[PDB]
Amino acid sequence: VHLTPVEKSAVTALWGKVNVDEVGGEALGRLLVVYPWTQRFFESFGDLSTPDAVMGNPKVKAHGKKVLGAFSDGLAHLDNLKGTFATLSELHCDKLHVDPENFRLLGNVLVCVLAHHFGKEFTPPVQAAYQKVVAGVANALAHKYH
Amino acid sequence: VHLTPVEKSAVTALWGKVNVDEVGGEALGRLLVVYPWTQRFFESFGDLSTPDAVMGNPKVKAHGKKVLGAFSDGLAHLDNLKGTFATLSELHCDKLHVDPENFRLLGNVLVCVLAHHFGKEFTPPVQAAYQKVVAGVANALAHKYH
Amino acid sequence: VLSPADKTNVKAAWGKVGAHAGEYGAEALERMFLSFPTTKTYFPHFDLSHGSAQVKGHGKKVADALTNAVAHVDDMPNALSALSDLHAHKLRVDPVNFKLLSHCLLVTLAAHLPAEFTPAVHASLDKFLASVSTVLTSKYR
Amino acid sequence: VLSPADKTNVKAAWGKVGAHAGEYGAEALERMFLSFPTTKTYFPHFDLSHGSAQVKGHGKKVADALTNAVAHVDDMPNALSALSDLHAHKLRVDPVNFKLLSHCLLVTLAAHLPAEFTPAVHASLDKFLASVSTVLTSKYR
Ligand code: HEM
Ligand code: HEM
Ligand code: HEM
Ligand code: HEM
Repeated sequence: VHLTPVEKSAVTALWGKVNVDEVGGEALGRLLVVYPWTQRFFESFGDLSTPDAVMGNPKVKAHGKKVLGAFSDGLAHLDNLKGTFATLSELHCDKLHVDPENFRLLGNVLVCVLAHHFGKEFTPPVQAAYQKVVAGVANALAHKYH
Repeated sequence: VHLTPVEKSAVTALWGKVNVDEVGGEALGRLLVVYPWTQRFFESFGDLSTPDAVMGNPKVKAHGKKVLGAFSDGLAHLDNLKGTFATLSELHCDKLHVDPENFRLLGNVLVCVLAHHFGKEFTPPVQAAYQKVVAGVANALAHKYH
Repeated sequence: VLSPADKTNVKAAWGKVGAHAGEYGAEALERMFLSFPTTKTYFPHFDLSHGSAQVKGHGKKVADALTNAVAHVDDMPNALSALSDLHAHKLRVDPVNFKLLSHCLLVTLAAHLPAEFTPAVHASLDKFLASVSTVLTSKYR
Repeated sequence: VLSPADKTNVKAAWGKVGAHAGEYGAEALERMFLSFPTTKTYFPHFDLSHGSAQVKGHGKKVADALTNAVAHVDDMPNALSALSDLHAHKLRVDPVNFKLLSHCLLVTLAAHLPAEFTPAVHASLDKFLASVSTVLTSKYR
């Protein structure tokens, strides 16, 4: 878990066409609807009783946007992600209690949004860069557990 | 890998005592048998049709030591296992073709043989550090696949 | 279990597949290998360059597989009966890739349906490749 | 798929645990929290202090439903269906964790059943172990 500038660049350069906000209330969005026990965390939120409910909830578009803005920024510090979210991870660990296998289930429910949103440009190979980046964030998201 | 002072210490002390072509033919003896599918790498090999055909197989008996004196010499470059296990990683994958969950499979295996070779001696943070330890061990011979 | 909610849902994006079928199966297998590289372990004598004629029939070959499964979704385990026997004794692929080939399908799957891919839908879908993948992992041990 | 032989093997080994069971259920997990700290994410309200009273009933509770699956090997969905409805529905334990804990259990019998715990017995047991996080996974749609 080191990325390559070839790749490393697919991430951060195709990222570019990304509108954060609708990318997050959906990724954020398909998690809670595809891995139902991530619900775990938000009965705080309202009706998460249906895809529809789910997915329509502002409280959820609300947090996802917030969850992928913080994202954006870390594609900004790729060389340094552990680097970037430590603070950001103690926090989910120490405080938030999140069962960090939720980082990989979102990286991937989000490889999937990106799937759906970009179509033919989401090539195998940007797909894949896309793939170590979600995995390492996943993993820098994770380094402060104990 | 990232061991501790009283970790490596504990570490270092459980193995003076590991009996190496012993625990050895033992684990790999058991992997073969717990999850019968790693069997795929070894038909040059003879009867694995059985656990006993299996614990008595010599070719296995053999190959197994190989794998732990491989292993006992790395408990020495604890400090940089990515370093000491590079040619080997370089070969599981180029020549060999073994699927890296495997190395993850036998680490768990080697903690149950200790478990059972040692008794209350193997407590939970010594368990905990050899865990930390076969963790880096497989992390380490997968390092370079590609 | 997959619910009948589940069923139609599957039968239905699968219908838009129909016949590109073979091609979602190779682009499949093709991100397979560039993203999860390790899987590659399984095909030491397969030509896996972009375009391999091998990968290609692999995929009509992987796909035809799932059409079978789908057309059979209730009879799922006698369905794939025989293949079941097949990766468990013949190739004895670790189990962990299953979960790996399932996801990237999803994604071509994914990325091929602009419209077709309700998460309503998308969940139905992760969901049938896991039984689909459970069937198959069924005679391992 | 529990075989028959699988089956009297789980039964003579659970057998011998006779009574340390909720003693083995607390070491189980004592283990779980120090070899894999993630799992503790799920136990934020416990005193998970070594020898903590907290984990000592859990454990106990925690080996009872196992001894009861041991006893219904033949009907477990049922057996544990009640249990199956809590895990999936209130708890929302990541099924990923099921494997750690079963990791850990194997692993306490190892050091308490010097030779009841055959290689043919760990085999037998991993799969019991196995069979057991499925059913508890199942509720999980
Ligand atoms: C990229 C993967 C994730 C990233 C980058 C991320 C990032 C963030 C950031 C920047 C915050 C703001 C917290 C703060 O400073 O106040 C946050 C909060 C939060 N996130 Fe994480 N998160 C991720 C995954 C998840 C998952 C998987 C869950 C549960 C599935 C989760 C649940 C939360 C919760 C519950 C909060 C606090 C909100 C409150 O009081 O409303 N996050 N996340
Ligand atoms: C961390 C776990 C493992 C270690 C440390 C390990 C270590 C070794 C070593 C040091 C060798 C010597 C190779 C040479 O350089 O000739 C070797 C050979 C080999 N291993 Fe790896 N091994 C591990 C797991 C496995 C596994 C799981 C398999 C298949 C399950 C495997 C299949 C083979 C084969 C075929 C050989 C060469 C043996 C022969 O040709 O007769 N190894 N292993
Ligand atoms: C959705 C899960 C999967 C399904 C439905 C599936 C389906 C199939 C089907 C029909 C066949 C051909 C058997 C025959 O010749 O009659 C096949 C062959 C094969 N599969 Fe699976 N497969 C899956 C996952 C995997 C995975 C994850 C691997 C390894 C990562 C794998 C490795 C193979 C191999 C090596 C062959 C044989 C290749 C060659 O023979 O020349 N499959 N699969
Ligand atoms: C074989 C696997 C497991 C079995 C048989 C099992 C069994 C049980 C039983 C019988 C209860 C308590 C409630 C009741 O019936 O009155 C329980 C509670 C619980 N278990 Fe599971 N469990 C297993 C695996 C896990 C895992 C992997 C986790 C992860 C964190 C877990 C977490 C919890 C929590 C949080 C509770 C409630 C403790 C409390 O609620 O205070 N269990 N378990």
